[PDB]
Amino acid sequence: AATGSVTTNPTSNDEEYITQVTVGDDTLGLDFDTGSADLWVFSSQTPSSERSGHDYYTPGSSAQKIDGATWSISYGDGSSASGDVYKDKVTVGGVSYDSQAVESAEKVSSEFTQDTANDGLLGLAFSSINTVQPTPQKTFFDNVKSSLSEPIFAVALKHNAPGVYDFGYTDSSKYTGSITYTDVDNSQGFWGFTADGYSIGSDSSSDSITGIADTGTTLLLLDDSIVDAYYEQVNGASYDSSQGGYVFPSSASLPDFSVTIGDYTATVPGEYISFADVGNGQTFGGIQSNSGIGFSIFGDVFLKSQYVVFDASGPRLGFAAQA
Amino acid sequence: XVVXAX
Ligand SMILES: *[C@H]1O[C@H](CO)[C@@H](O)[C@H](O)[C@@H]1O
Repeated sequence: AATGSVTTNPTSNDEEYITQVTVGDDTLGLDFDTGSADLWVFSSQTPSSERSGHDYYTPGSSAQKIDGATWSISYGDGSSASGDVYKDKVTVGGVSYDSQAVESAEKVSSEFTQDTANDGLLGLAFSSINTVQPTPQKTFFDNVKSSLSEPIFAVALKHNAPGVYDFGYTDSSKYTGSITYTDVDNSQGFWGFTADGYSIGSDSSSDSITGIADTGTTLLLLDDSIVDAYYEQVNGASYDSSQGGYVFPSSASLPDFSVTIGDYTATVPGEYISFADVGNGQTFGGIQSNSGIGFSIFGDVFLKSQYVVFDASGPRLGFAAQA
Repeated sequence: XVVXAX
């Protein structure tokens, strides 16, 4: 069709979101990642010890291997995967493309093999950063956008509940008010943008924040000055070297965190900042430092409170409060 | 957590 929708479900602690997709004759759970442009899956070529417990892709009669083509990717958390390439039909909630480049994994790192629900990733960043060699391939979105009613996809990730990915249209029953747009900087292949300011509780700052919208990143990673300022308002909070981040008494009161985009205020409920248990009655925070990255990453912790529209016509990004 | 293609 010219439009389509599909359910996406979080894994424990909302660490990542999984979406069922049909690759060839196989239905797999993939992590939709706007932070990368490679669609790769666990397959019959993946060593048995590494694909144990995962559903996988087996090239069928509709598959055609791209001779001499290879891919290799490294992610921000150090994880990785590599293999060869096939072209096959891929269907996402009714929307299909018969010649999508499917990257078959021959090697996959431990971060991926342990989480049995994750059978690969579907990249939604700009195709300019696809890693296939010698010739780069296009993302599923770039291949189908011309056939969609509108060249866009929107996402409504939810906290410990079913959410949705919309293709070709915006679902007015998923958000309230109107959508506010901001320009996108895709010079580095990502959905980069700049927020006009932020607020810790009611303390608002005119300071600007530049970063990327990444469905494939768990937390909200920002500059140390903002991170430190946030936890100064959280009694009992302190940096824990063993866990690699700020933690605080599970009973502590957490202030809301907001980012200003134009005349719109995107607010992250303090309750969502309580990310995970770390023992001793303490909780690991949903907001941590972007140290090293070089820029901020608006991950799931942030995205799960908004209905976000990724518009390729601009490129532009749209935000609205979830309904 | 994870951080997806630096
Ligand atoms: C895409 O979305 C449109 C609008 O909801 C539907 O009419 C179509 O059938 C498809 O689900």
